[PDB]
Amino acid sequence: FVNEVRRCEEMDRKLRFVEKEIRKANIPIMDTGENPEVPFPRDMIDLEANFEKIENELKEINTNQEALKRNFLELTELKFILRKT
Amino acid sequence: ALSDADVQKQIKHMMAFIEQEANEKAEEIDAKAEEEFNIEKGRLVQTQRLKIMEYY
Amino acid sequence: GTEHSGSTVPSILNRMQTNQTPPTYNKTNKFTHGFQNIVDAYGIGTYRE
Amino acid sequence: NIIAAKAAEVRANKVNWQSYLQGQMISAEDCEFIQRFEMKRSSEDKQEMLQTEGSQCAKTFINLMTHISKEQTVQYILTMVDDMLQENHQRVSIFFDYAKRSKSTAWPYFLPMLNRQDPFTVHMAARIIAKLAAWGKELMEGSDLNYYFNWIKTQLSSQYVQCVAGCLQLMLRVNEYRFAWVEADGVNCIMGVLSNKCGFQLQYQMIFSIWLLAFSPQMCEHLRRYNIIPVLSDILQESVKEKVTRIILAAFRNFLEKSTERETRQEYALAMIQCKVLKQLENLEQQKYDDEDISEDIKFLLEKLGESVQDLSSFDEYSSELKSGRLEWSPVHKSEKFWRENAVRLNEKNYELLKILTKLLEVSDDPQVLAVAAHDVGEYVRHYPRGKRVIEQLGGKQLVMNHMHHEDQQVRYNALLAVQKLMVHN
Repeated sequence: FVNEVRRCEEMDRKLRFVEKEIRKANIPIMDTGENPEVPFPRDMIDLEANFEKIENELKEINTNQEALKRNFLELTELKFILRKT
Repeated sequence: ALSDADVQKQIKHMMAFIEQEANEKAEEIDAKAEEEFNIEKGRLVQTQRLKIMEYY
Repeated sequence: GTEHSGSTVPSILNRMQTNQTPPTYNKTNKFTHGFQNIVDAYGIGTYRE
Repeated sequence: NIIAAKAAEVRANKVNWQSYLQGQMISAEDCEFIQRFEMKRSSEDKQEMLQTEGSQCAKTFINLMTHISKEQTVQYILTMVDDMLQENHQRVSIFFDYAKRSKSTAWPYFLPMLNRQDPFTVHMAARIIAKLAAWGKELMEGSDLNYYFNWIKTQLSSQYVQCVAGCLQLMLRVNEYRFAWVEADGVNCIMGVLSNKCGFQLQYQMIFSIWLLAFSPQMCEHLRRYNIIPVLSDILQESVKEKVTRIILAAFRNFLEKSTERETRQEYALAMIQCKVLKQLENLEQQKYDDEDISEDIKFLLEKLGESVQDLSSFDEYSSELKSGRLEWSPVHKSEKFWRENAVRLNEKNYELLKILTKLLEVSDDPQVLAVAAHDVGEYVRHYPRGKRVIEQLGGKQLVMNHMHHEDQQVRYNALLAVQKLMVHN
């Protein structure tokens, strides 16, 4: 059953990535309580697959906005050099 | 009683479960034999129909 | 648990006694847990001691 | 276990037949048969039953179930005779109780019977029905067991219902009456009662019935009009009883094997679009069982679904639907092979398809097709700088900007993604 356990390890890795991403961006957590809120389905597998897809989406936005910032810096350099008689 | 009554319940559910699974395997294998009956009967019937229509 | 999932399970919990040594437990509370921990930090003894 | 309980109760009762061995009150010549060769465990007894030749067995027992009427005695007598009729793997086998003198000995006594449906009447009736499928007699007429209440009452209720369903799934083995029933409204009753959320054993038997009915390709073409395959896939998603998943998979495999005609087997594509079965096989493949048939059926379904997506994935029908004006979320959007290799085909004569997709983005206001077009255009420009400079010239960049302000926020995000695909060195 280590296939499921390895899947769980991947789930933990994705959630840890989300945790670091929110901590850098200063996004708090509610963390109210209600500890016994615990089902045991098989749909959680698909749920966390969807969450992994959303995490891949956020990763793509990161890896793209870095390039957008680089491009904007180059284009602002062009704007700067365009000030000269 | 509670001990031997539980033993009886375990034996009952065990024999019920295996009866289910094993009978169901038997039914499926019989159904496979039936589909293969169709296969053989088709093959032999057509191979005979060739000669039948030749003669007629 | 059987009522939630009706998988035709009588849920039988029998009992047995063997040579294996049982574990040891002592229920604590708000003003006795640290003391159980003090005893445990230096060692835990036999069963029903 | 109510009917099982009745069988257990009457399995401890041997009737008082010697007190009236020759008696006309009860079983004048039947009790003679009860006396003679009672030990069915002995093969000599079973094979010397042929001395009777059915003269007493199943010929004087005819209307004996109606001779007695007291609820506390008819039941014991009827259960004794039926229990003697039950096992018969070699006792009767292929209806050895012929008794050619009368055809009233087989079919036409049910009419006074099946009344007061509760005390082993409909049950022994279903047993006499079970003497038809793989036995030496066939049903004289279909309406005898296709237009009566012994199943209409069990449509909804109740161990008797389960027993009737079991006998019913057993009786769908010979095409002669399978076709007669199913071509009538039996299909509608089966669909109605499977769709009703009930005990898993019932639906489990009905998917056996579906698997047995799938044996005829013509019948699969007949039943294509019902949404059986995606709904069974939904049941597979929402119910995992091991055997139940095995039988749903077996039904899909049987359908895939029959293949009456490809042009009518759009169910290849329905098995994906309605429900992504490969998503379930991402985890069922992780599940391992001892039955090699599970693995073989899983591999068969996996390969065939893959080739179904292969055939369903075509630039031809893709451009046809792009010109038709109606768009959907086709799987080819995520097929990176398409956007990697066949993406230059979106450049028709002078970028005709790109032009008419730009026009579709201009005019249409349906969010689904607009998002589909925006996503496709983004994935097109993801691979072509020539297309990038063309779309920059066209001003469609501003059109996607206007889609970034669309009333639906998901389409706004899709347009944002499309513009981000228009952002490479820009």
